Amino acid sequence: AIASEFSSLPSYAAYATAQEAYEQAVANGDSEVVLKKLKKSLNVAKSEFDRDAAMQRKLEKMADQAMTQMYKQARSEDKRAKVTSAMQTMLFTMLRKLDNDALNNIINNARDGCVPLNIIPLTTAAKLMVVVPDYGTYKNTCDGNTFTYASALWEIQQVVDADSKIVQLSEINMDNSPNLAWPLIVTALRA
Amino acid sequence: LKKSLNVAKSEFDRDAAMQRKLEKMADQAMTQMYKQARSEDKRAKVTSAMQTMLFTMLRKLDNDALNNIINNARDGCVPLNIIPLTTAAKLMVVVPDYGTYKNTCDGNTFTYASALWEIQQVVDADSKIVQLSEINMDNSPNLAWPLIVTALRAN
Amino acid sequence: IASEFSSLPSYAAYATAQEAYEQAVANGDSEVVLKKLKKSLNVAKSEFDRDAAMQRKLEKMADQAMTQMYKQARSEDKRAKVTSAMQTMLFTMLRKLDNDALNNIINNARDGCVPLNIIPLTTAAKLMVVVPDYGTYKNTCDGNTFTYASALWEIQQVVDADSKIVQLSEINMDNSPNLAWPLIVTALRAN
Amino acid sequence: LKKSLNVAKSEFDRDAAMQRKLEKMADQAMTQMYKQARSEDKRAKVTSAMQTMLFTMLRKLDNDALNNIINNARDGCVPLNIIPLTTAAKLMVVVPDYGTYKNTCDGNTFTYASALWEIQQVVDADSKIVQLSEINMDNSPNLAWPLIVTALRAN
Amino acid sequence: AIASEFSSLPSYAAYATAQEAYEQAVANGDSEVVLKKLKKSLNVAKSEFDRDAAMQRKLEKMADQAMTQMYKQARSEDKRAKVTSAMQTMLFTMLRKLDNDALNNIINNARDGCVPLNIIPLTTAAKLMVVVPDYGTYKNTCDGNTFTYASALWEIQQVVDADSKIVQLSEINMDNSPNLAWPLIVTALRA
Amino acid sequence: IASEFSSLPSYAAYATAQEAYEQAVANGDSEVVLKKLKKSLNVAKSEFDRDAAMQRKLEKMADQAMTQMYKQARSEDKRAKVTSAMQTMLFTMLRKLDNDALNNIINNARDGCVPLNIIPLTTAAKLMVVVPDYGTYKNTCDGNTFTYASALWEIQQVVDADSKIVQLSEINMDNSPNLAWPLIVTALRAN
Amino acid sequence: DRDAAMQRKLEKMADQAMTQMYKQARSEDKRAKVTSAMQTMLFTMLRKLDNDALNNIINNARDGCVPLNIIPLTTAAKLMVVVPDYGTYKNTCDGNTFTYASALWEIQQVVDADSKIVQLSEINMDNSPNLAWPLIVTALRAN
Amino acid sequence: DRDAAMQRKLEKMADQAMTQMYKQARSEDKRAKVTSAMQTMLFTMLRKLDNDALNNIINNARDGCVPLNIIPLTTAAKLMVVVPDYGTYKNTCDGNTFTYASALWEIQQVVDADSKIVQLSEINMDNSPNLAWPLIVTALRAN
Amino acid sequence: PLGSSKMSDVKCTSVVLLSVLQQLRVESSSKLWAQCVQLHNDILLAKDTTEAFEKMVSLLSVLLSMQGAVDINRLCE
Amino acid sequence: GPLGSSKMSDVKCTSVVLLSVLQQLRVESSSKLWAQCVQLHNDILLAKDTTEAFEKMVSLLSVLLSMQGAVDINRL
Amino acid sequence: GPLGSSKMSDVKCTSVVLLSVLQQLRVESSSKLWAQCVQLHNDILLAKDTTEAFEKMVSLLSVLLSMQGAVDINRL
Amino acid sequence: SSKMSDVKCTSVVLLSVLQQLRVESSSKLWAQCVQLHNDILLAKDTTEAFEKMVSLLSVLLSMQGAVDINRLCE
Amino acid sequence: PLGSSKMSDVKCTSVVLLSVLQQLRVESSSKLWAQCVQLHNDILLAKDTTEAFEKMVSLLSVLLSMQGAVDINRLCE
Amino acid sequence: LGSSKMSDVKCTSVVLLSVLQQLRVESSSKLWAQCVQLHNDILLAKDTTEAFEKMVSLLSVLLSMQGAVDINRLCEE
Amino acid sequence: LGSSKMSDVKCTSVVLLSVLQQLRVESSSKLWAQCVQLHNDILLAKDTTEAFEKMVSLLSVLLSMQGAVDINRLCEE
Amino acid sequence: SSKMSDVKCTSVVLLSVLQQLRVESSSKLWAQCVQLHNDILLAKDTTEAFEKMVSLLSVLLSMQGAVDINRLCE
Repeated sequence: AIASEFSSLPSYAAYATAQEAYEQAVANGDSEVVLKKLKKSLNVAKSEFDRDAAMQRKLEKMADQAMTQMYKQARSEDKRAKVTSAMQTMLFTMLRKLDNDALNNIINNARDGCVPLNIIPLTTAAKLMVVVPDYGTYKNTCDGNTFTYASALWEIQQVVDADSKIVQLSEINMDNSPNLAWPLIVTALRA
Repeated sequence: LKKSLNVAKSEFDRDAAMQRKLEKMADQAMTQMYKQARSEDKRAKVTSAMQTMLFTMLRKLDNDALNNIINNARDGCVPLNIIPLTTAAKLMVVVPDYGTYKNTCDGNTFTYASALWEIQQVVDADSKIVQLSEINMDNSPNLAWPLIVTALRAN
Repeated sequence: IASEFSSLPSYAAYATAQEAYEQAVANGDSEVVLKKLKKSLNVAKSEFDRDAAMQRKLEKMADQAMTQMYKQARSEDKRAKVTSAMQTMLFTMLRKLDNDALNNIINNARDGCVPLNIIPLTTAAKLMVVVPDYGTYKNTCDGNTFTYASALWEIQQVVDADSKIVQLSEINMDNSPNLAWPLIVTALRAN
Repeated sequence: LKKSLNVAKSEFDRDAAMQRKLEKMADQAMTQMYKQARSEDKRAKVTSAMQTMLFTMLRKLDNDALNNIINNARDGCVPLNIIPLTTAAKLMVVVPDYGTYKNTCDGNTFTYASALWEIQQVVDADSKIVQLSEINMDNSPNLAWPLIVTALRAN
Repeated sequence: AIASEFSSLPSYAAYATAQEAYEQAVANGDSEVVLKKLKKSLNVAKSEFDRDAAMQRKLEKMADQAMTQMYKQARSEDKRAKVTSAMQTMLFTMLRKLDNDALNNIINNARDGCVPLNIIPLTTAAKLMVVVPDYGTYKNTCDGNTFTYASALWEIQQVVDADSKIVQLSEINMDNSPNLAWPLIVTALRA
Repeated sequence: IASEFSSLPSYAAYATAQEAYEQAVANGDSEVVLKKLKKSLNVAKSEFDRDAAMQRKLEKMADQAMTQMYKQARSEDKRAKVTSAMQTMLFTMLRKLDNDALNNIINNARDGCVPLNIIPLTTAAKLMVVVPDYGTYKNTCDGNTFTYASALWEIQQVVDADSKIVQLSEINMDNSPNLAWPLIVTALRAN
Repeated sequence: DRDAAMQRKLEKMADQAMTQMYKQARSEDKRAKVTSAMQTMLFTMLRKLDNDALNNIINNARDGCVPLNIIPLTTAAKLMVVVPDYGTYKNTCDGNTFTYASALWEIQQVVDADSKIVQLSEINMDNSPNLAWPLIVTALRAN
Repeated sequence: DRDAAMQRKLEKMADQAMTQMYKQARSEDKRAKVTSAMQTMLFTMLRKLDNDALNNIINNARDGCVPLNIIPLTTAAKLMVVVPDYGTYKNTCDGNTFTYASALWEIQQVVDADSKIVQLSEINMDNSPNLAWPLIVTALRAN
Repeated sequence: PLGSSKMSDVKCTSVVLLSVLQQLRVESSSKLWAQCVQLHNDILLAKDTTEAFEKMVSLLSVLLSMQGAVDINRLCE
Repeated sequence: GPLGSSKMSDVKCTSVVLLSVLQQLRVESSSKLWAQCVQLHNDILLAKDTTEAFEKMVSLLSVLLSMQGAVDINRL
Repeated sequence: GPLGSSKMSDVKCTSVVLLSVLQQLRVESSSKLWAQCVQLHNDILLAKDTTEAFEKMVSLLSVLLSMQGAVDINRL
Repeated sequence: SSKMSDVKCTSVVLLSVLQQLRVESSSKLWAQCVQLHNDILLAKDTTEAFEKMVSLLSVLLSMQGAVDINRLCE
Repeated sequence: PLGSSKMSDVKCTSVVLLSVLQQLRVESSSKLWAQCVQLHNDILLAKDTTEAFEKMVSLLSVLLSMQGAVDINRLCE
Repeated sequence: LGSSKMSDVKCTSVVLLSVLQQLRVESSSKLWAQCVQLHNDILLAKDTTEAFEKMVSLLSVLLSMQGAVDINRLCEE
Repeated sequence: LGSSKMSDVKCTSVVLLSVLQQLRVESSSKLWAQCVQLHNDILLAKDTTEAFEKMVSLLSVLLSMQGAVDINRLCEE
Repeated sequence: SSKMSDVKCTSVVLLSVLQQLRVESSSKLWAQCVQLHNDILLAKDTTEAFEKMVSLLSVLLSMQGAVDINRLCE
């Protein structure tokens, strides 16, 4: 009954079957011959079952150790996350003190979700790409076909939606904005 | 407690570290060289239970397209590539006998998965092209079945 | 002139050679020296341009890597949405099963009380659980007893967030803030 | 030739590159999504044939030591670690019943694999030490069988 | 009969069994009902068998391609071996022309199978090890407890046999040599 | 003095500092300069010694790697002996089977005539074999026919060691040396 | 027309041509100037920190007295250092106590350049010239 | 006694102490002197080979005329090179033929520094100053 | 929150379906396995019940190809 | 369609979805744990008693719940 | 002891030794080829006819023989 | 300088942060970040430094998932 | 060239034995598998028939431990 | 005036790790892990004393590597 | 007098490969494989003409990498 | 020099041969070979070069399997 927690073990069935055959043989008044034969079979089935039970405990122990290792790895990650947070706080506190307009501009823009996709270039007419999460942020930097960003002006070369389908600069008004699939990915060249 | 139920029978302090030690060692002795293979008998029962669960669910859904490809599969008509959903997409099927062919093909149109398909080519067991005019009741015994039908999804 | 290229060692040679040429053309030197300097300038320009190509090559690969990172992040968002759909399905089904044991651990998990090892089903079996706060500790523990998964567990030890033993007598409302949470409780299945 | 036996039926030049093409494509269509799992039924027959071959060979060798550990294995008495060949080396064995214990143990000496071993310890199914005096016919029904016997190879 | 080359295929048995049942049904004058049922079963068994045959051809094709790849890898290795031979010939032709006594000494000694085990040291009393394949080579360099090698003299610190068992310098005479397990590994210190 | 240490950059400083000291002690300078130079010497000696330890560390690891290579080679020798024992067993058993097909390919293999793909058993099946010399080619080929594995094969093409087609008419005793051996013969099983 | 899908393609092939075999390996090592720049930056910052402990180990290191293992923080923790000469020894060792990084350490063992134990009593102004310098001192953190 | 199993052990620990944190990283780059030594050796050897082809490409390279891809050996094989100025152009190009590495090449295409096709006719002494140098020349090996 | 009763059933069925495919060791074919995961993922994110069923047709077709008449036949019991 | 031991049917189907969520969370990266997960799942699919099924399910679910954070049982 | 279809018995045992020599030669490093080798070996162990056994053995042996050099059939 | 030394230090912390975010797992991009950082350290012109800083910082900003600024500027 | 008739039989038996162990997926346990290979290798290089049999006892014991009474029993038929 | 020395310590530890990294320290996994650990403890220190103690440990690694000679040139602004 | 120029060519190709390796050429797998292949063909050349042709190809790789400026300093003994 | 330049060239071929024999597959040892080779190239003393050459060459000689000399000296 309690040994039925190993009911899943394959050697369990054989063991249970051997016990039953014996019990039934005794109940039927079978001879010593058969009785010892069935009992021999039962003892062996029992020993094999016991060895399986040990393997099961071992598979469980190992799983448990794996879970424990995961917990430590998780606690470790959390610690790393705190370190990362500390470094970024330190990094932005320093950027703030540097008080450079261009850097501040991309940071403030990033604050509103306006971030670059490729590395900001310094080449004349170089290729820049940025994602604009909503019409609010879009209007703060887009004035016609000219994009203002990083203390510089760019010329929109193309505007694409969230499905990758092109989008005209005309179909981007306060009123139509709801009909577009955001965010929008703007491509532009340095002036 | 229950720190007794297990660690009861006669007692003291490290008269327990001893017992946990033996158990640990007895389990190690038993597990050192034990069966590593998997019980094929059980794996078979698991597969069966999962498939039974799956088909019971599919039946419950009672969707015409799924039912159609299931029944055709029961007749030996099975897909060789993933059934496509876009227009003009290619589909290849095995047709085991004439009974199944006539039940699914009419001219150069193949009816399958609640959709219509245009037959582009038919090849027999020998990989040779078979003309649609060759596939009919009277001439079927002369064909090298099974057949592989290739069709494009209709609009 | 051609800025943001100065970082190239090849840029220096080019500039130098360009000046020497103009300077010699200024002082009106003979065609002999002029021809020599011109050739020097042509080769420098030549090498500068190869460098320019190599630099732009470097930049592109970097951008290609960023776009790939963008794609992978998009994939993860999608993955997350899928995982989320499955969780919702999983938890909806768990609620319909309406089992006290399952419901108990799910509710404890909501409060941060979670298992560190696989919950055992046999007696005296060892279980370890994380208890985030005193409130949660009070709602599951009572004296030397821990109630979880519709079962009784006998506390064998408690350790603070620093892996240091904590005596039961120390875990009470008034002496809560003085402990290093979370606590890990080890217990053995009763009954 | 035999370049006909296969590439015969009606003929020309590239009227062959065509046939080899179809065959290649028909085989690809058939193999694209085909069963990847292994046939458990056959794997079982292979194992059986290899073991039958092995035991037939072991029988033919007719070596006393091998025969002894084989017969003891048939009685449920099996080794838990590799049988050692050097003096005082440790060996652990499972003894399923008294009949097997008395057939292999006499006092504190264990007879196995054409060798003698000194019993150092005996633990029962509960991992508890059993005194050799506890192991006898009359008291056997009270022991928690099976037993794990640990012994050191004699000189 | 020729289709019995696929006799190993699992679906082969089913196919053969289906054909037999049908044949027997026809031979026994069974009805149309059963006859069509058995024939349906046969056609399906046939189609599945045919698909298996295709998988078998594919597994064979792949094995063949693997064999072919191995042949090329072997031919490639052979080519590499020739290149190595060319370089060594070139290397020793150059060492010969360098005509330095120390180098020549270790080369000539290597020619007789007397080669170092660790890097020849230049440190005073540094540790050197060499293998001596036979008494012939041994006598050409060992004079008492002093080893001559690389235009330098060393002092034997230990002599070991092919089984790792120590060996005395006394038990190494022309007559006893046959009783020792060669090669011998000599350890010595620079004088 | 301390030779074979000069290759250490730290050796230079040491030597210099050692000389400056002696030179100043010679010219009989004041304790002030002497003390200064002495200290310089002590630090240099100090650093030189750390380097010396690092160098000896490098040398040891190298020696440890060579001894490991020695061990691995010994292992391979042992492995080879085992492989050899199995081959002998394998070939002895193959001889007792006394099968013409098996015997034929083993004998052809002895002469260098070996298969590039798995020998097929069906008709028109493709086989490829390496034929090292004309002698071997003459003993297996006859016209457009190839006799191998107790079977007839119809030659479909022949290519030289350079992967270039070779017409059958070119393969004869007198025009042998003019061909790029070995030859790869492709054939289809007859009958 | 796609007169752009043609030029953009040329600029691509040309670039690939110039780039396929170009030496993209460092040269005249600026990597050395980078290391110089960073160390300068580091030492400037350490100087501004004005910490006794940091100043002590930096100053000691300049005298050839360097740690051989990470400086420990817990009591009884093992520390090993190189003492290049008697000048440094008398300047940091008083009896059985070693003074380093604003901490006191209980000397436990001292070894010769010949890697041989040296007793503290033989390390004095009269006998130092007989010792095999530099010395490796091992001590345990006090307090 | 094993008074050797004690000293040999000390010399080991001491060594490990000195070595566990020692900077085993290159410095003052001698790796640059190694590269110098090898290149000197290489050019000395090339000089002694006295081969026309080798001398030609080396000499051309010194004039800024370098190959952009491995120089091909089979007929009709593609070669690309940089021609930095008109001086180099007139010195190696005659009509539609390019002379390089003791070989003749049939010019196939020429591109500007702006990556634009240039017709052979416009590359002359009067019009060269108008071209965007350097040029990338592509030619196929003749013979 | 997955949608209607029919939609919940479809999504859940696709999960069991993918598990059966895995249980049949289809993971081996990395190309095919990727297409299965994608189909399975599109069903779970589906909003319309018609897109789900179409994708389920494509996904189920993989299982039917591998199982074969004999198995799915004695399985429909 | 048909019933089929409703509750037992629900438990077994829920186990299949649980193992999938686990796989989805990459538990497969830990082979020892993943093997135990597969065992629990398999024993649930073959369970004969509804009680045995639920006990195993308790063990299997605790693995998912232990992955504190990557689940967030609250926002659900 | 007993006979047991002598020749068929010899062929099957020889196939086991052949597969081992193959493994010994690291053919296992080529999964596609090794799988085919295992198939041939298995089909020989289950062969019903002595003729079928020998044909398969011809295929299986040719894999070993193809490894020209690493075998050296002559010195044996 | 002073403005120059503060920008150089900041680039060091910035590169570290990029490393902390495991950007080194992408050789292509990491190479560019290092070159950018090295040029900033070897800049004598305060304008050259800041122009590069803008490019380096944008790599960090593009990683939206790991750079929620308004949460850090708070 | 392997030795006497008895020695040939032993060596060949050890080869089949190792194959059975592999067939039982014992390779998993890399520690144990290494010991099997070593035993198997020592039998094949053995010169004396007594060293072979002793090693065969150690090697065969691995198989008997994994198979168990039930299997090797209905196998001795 | 507490103009936050803590901040300077943390910022400097970051620069120090990079110098160590610049000095190829990483080629010593055990030592590098230790450095990372020291650097992380500093960045998370709550008490200025702890940050400096840890900083002492991390700086000792650099001083050990540089060696008396090099350290000396640096000090020379 | 044929004092074997062939030998000089082969020896020089070896030195050339090493210089390429010294110049970090390896960081370009495709190009490096090509160089190894050129170097191997040279070492196995039977005709002096072929060795020089191949040498031309391999040397072109170095000249391309060095660039006009550096090549020039070298030529200056 | 002349004797000096011939020994240096030889070390280059020797290191190459070591590479050809795949010695680079053992970092420890390969490192030592490279240092030995570099010192030989940076030697001004003909005696320093040869002493190192002896050490470098011995690495090659220890590889008996890949260095059957009397077969090459033939």
